[PDB]
Amino acid sequence: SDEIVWQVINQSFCSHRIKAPNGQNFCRNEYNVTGLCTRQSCPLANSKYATVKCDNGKLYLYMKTPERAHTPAKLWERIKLSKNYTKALQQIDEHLLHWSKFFRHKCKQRFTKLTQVMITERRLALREEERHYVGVAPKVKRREQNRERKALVAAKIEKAIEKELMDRLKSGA
Amino acid sequence: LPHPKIVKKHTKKFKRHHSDRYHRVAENWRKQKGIDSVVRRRFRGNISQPKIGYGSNKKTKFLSPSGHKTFLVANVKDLETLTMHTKTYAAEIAHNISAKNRVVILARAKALGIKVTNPKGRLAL
Amino acid sequence: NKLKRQEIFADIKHEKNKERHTMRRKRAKEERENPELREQRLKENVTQTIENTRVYEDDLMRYFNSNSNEPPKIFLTTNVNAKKSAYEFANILIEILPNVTFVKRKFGYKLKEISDICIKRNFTDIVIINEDKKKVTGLTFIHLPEGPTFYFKLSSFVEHGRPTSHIPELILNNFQTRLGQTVGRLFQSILPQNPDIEGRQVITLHNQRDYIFFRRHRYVFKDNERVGLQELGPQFTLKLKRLQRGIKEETEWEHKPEMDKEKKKFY
Amino acid sequence: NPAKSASARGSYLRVSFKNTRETAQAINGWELTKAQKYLEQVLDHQRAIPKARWPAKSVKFVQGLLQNAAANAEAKGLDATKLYVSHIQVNQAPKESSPSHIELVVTEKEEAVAKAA
Amino acid sequence: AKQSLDVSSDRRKARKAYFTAPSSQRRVLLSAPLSKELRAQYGIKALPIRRDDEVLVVRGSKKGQEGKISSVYRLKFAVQVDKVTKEKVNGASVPINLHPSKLVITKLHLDKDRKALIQRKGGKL
Amino acid sequence: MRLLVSCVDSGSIKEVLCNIGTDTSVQSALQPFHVAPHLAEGLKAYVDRMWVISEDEAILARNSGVVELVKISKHLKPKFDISEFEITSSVSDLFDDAKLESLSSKSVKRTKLVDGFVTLCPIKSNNTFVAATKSGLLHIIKKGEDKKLIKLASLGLKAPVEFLQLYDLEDYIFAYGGEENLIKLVEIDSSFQSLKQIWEAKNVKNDRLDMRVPVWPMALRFLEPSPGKTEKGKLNYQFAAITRWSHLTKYSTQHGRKPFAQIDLLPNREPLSQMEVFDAKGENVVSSLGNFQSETFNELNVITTDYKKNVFKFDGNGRMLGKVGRDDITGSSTYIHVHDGKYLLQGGLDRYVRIFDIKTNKMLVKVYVGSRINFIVMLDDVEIE
RNA sequence: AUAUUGGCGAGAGACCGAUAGCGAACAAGUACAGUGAUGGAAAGAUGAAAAGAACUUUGAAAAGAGAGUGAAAAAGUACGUGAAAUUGUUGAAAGGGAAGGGCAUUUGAUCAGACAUGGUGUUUUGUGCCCUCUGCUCCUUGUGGGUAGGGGAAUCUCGCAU
RNA sequence: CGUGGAGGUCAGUGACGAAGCCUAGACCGUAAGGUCGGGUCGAACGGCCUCUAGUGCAGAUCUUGGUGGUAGUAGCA
Repeated sequence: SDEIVWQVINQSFCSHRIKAPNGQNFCRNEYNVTGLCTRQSCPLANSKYATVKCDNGKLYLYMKTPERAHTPAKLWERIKLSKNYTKALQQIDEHLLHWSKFFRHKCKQRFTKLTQVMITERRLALREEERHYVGVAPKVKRREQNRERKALVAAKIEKAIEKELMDRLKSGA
Repeated sequence: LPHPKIVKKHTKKFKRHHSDRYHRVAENWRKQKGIDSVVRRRFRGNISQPKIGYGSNKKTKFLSPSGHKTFLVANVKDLETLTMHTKTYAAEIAHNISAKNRVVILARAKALGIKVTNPKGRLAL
Repeated sequence: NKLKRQEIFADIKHEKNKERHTMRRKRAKEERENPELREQRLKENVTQTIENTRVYEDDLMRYFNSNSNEPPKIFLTTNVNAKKSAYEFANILIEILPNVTFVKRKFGYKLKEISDICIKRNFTDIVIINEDKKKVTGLTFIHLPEGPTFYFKLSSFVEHGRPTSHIPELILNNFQTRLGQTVGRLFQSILPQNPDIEGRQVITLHNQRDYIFFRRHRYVFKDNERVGLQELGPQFTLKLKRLQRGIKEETEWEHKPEMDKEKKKFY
Repeated sequence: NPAKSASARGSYLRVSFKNTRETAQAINGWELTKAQKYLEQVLDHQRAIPKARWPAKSVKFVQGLLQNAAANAEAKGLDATKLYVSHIQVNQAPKESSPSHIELVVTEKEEAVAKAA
Repeated sequence: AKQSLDVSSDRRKARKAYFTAPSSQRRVLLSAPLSKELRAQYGIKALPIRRDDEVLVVRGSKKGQEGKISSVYRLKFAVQVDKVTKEKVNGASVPINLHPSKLVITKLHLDKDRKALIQRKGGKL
Repeated sequence: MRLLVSCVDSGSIKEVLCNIGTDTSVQSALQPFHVAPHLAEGLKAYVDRMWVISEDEAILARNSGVVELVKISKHLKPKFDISEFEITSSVSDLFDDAKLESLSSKSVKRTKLVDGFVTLCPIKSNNTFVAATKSGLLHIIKKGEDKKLIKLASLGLKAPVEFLQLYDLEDYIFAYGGEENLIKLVEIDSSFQSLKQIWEAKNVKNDRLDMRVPVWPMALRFLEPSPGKTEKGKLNYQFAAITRWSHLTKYSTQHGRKPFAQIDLLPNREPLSQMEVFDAKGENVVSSLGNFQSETFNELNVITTDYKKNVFKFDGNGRMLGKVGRDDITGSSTYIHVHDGKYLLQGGLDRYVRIFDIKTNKMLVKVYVGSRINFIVMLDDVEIE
């Protein structure tokens, strides 16, 4: 059934859990609403399951019906969610008619955060940044240490200046 | 996040008895088992022992000074589990992750609004 | 078999030093009688250093680089959200460079928007210092019209001189390479072309590898063919990178670690 | 400054360690010409190493190293008159025997300065 | 996958067998592939290597350089290609020990038994 | 072989005379027979574009505004024959700096914003040439019967231009574009007075972020028109282009105004330039103007250059076909050209002439010039004894 | 059919990994000790390749100094990583017949301390997955999905850019 | 809570530096300990659900190896 699916993954392995040091459990099954995993908040244990995701900029809301327990190929039925926030939350509501109030406000909540992930464009229009992360590979860290120490030794700067002051002020006497 | 004022109870490390005198005795905590030990009978002046009373408040446990819970991350997949808990949890880029992969992780965590506890690790300019 | 190996080669090393130098004591004794025999040894037997074994216009002067016609104004800026050590570093460049203005850089004005200001205000060069952590790491000289731009890396700064207000004399070393003399060209341009002789201050720019060292000194002349000099100013090591050719759009050299593999070349 | 320095080193030397420590620190921070003259005086019982003693063998090793470091300095092309030992260090060696490593680093004493109004 | 009971998949047995192999077995273990031109002519992938045949080096620091094999050092599992030489500090020349898997034969040295070896393996000289 | 290397730091033409296997970097290797500086006119008047007409005649175009017809003549100086260069005619003052300085109020990044020639090619055995500038000017400079250059007509285009490519596949028409300027097809009349914009490109649909895709095409090459049933109204012109935003974009006008396939060649939107056309086997597959002679995009193979140090090779579907001279090229690449279909001409800001073989990806010639190259043309490849 | 710590020859392991495992991974039943029967250890790792440091110079020798090979000698036949005890040097601090510890704090030294930059509500425009015209394609129930050719902002914030 | 190995899993980490070692460095856990920064290094390693054991040291006039104070002392006939 599904209670038997839950208990077998609650303990006895949900092989995509992250045990945080906080003791918290995170299902990384790409189709869950809360990143955390709990009973009927993870998409395997529950049979009726809604979620908002993004594949491109297009934010779809996927939906899982218990009708399709036989066929995993077409489990998640998906609908595009316009682009304006107000009509999208209204778009959400109609799909969630006669469900748990869990998925009602939580898909509303997924959509909220994933729309304010499109603050990426804000970072990437006003980018123009003169920095960029450079790796410091420990081979280079010694090619540019032990060769400078070998430079100074062979340099003999004092003798170089002592030459090119005498050689200057003899010719510029 | 609006968090409560995090009380620590005991900031000092619970070192072992005679960990400082002898060198072979480690600073890692071990109880004194002997009946004639002053530390075991909790005499005045002697070192304080770890007991359950020093336990941290449940609401403010595991929280760093920033008010976030710590969370290890290996790659971009494990990072994107905290898409819903940016205010609560913080990405701790694991020690063994290369400099090549960190620039990728930091790009995504900056976009998702996830506070990384250890940026500038292996990364010069 | 380490226990065998250890004794065999320790004795062989012991045997070799005896033989090496008994040959040399006989060499010494034959050299006392005949000076000429020593001379021939020095011809054949060579020290063979790395320098010995190295693996091998006028319109430009004005158009890309600043000459002795104006006082060159240098727009000293810093990378965004920098701390004490960067401004501490700016105070060392506030003395050495001719007519520096320090600009506190407040987020935005990407790069071309800066160029618009320093056309209007009429600057010659831009210099920007950056910090990854609490240490200074990179230094970027750009020329404001056209844009020949040089990037640099600092791995040394250590701090008893205390100099005067007199303007220091330039000196450069080892720029045989054409890419070397285009960097020599930058430091001829960017530093003052005033030298007031009295005040006795010398700024060097020695480059025996691909590493360039700049130092300041005080020279005292005694008439017995010798000059003395005391350490003054900042200790320094630089590394050339990029040569971005446009303001920042193009490249000419851009250091990779694909060099260091040659152990020679030196650009 | 490594440019203003020369250094000799002796390793696995069959000397008494405890005697070498005393004659090393007796000569530490001294000008090279005064230093070499001092050890000649210790050999002839004119001066003693700091209670005081005349340890012939230990001093013999040290003035051998100082003679070597003098030639090391003239190999690089340093001034002989302004030369002084800055860092002289002596520590034990693998063993019974009681051998010792010695290393000494000689340095220029740079003054040479003027000013103008 | 191993099907036979005669052959062993043990690491310890296999490494010993290789390092304590005789000169005759090491002849077969030091086999070089042929270039695409010779593979088209002779209709054969790889052969054991000898002296008076030419070779082109594919992998290593001496990449793309070619020459003629001087001596098959079977003890050190190596070939020594003439004109692929590292110059010592005293002005002398020391040959680099290349491995025949990294090499590629460009011009074979056909003898009578060599012709018979090609004809055995399904060749057409 | 013999080369015309356009120098900018001196503002001249250096003439390379050498053999195959010439290397100036190695002292024990082969040397070039003769280097020859000609027409030193300073940094202010460097040669932008050229065209080799015949054995004893070649046109030039300088950045001061001057288009010059120059006579080549050979004489003796083992057994090699050096060239002499004499300016016969000159048509000057063909730039308009006022347009470009007014438009780019921070377009991207250029402080001086110099106007240069984007093309120099023949219209058709004609004695009739065209020259286009970055400020949208097009000058139809015809060589007269008395061997003197005369300007027939000056024409106007929407700025800013970066490339202009004529269409010489009969089966007059050209195309042009630049920064925030789409690819527009313009028909010229035989009188050379009338220009008519017959077609304009459309930018593709938005990316993930719903941002507008940047438009900055850098070079175009034409293909022979699409086969099958030609639709009425819709024109038949197959062509591809390269942008500054890594987009290898391919347009079939029969299909539509939008390009049917935009392909990111490199990640992170790396700037690219100079779309050349070659063939994998080292063959000539193009006309005199480099336009690909086929009715399909899948046969096309392209060479393009970035601004870091690299020279790339790509097919018709954006698959990476290997770099050209990864080791030797240390600086940028200002100019590339596929000569004969079996040689590559290369020389950039590292100030070296490089001649690469197309088939084996092998460097043949390396010549130090001492000046930044912006243009190279091969006169002949006949060996010298 | 059964036994088998020997021999001959294999195939294996939820075994041990150099103070373990046989005593012995190596000049091991060797070196060595005992009149003798017997007793019986220690000891693995340079590198990818010796490329094992040429040559100048300090010393009768012992070792150094310049210089070089190598990715690295910060890998040198005392050779991978190189812990602690312990030893020297340098720097800082403390010391009138005890130090180290716990609670608290001052002073001195010192390290942390955002490539954080918006958010909201209006207004120019300019684009698109927007309006509109014409379509094409995957499948399951309406509350579907993907994907072309044109036009059009004088309506429309629907989104994103200024 | 930790250690050696086993099954499973994380399409885990890893020459853009695994393991180890230090560190007047930082965080978490009452604690067993865990995590991270810096330095050194050079090739494998870890979390999670389970299995298994030659699994956790301050002592045994402990075993082995190394190193001190004693001491430049007694001493060298």
